[PDB]
Amino acid sequence: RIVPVVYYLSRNGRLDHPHFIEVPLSSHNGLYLKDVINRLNDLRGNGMACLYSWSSKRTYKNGFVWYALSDEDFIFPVHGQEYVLKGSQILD
Repeated sequence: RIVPVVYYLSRNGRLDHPHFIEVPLSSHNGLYLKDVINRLNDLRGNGMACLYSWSSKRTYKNGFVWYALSDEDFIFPVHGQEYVLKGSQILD
């Protein structure tokens, strides 16, 4: 199965529209960050996703919070099986 993922890249402060990709699932009850990163590696090259620290949008108080993810972490959806991530440019 494949799931829809929207991601926002943030450099100075997200000077750009989000991207939409379809991500192949490794397990049928859940998406892991590694699944997203594998798909980006295929589309954008191995050198892209490692430039960013990844978060997923999650409900918090009266809005949302960007919840920091590791490669091995499970990603929870927001709203209706909707997956929204943010890659924040690593500054080193």
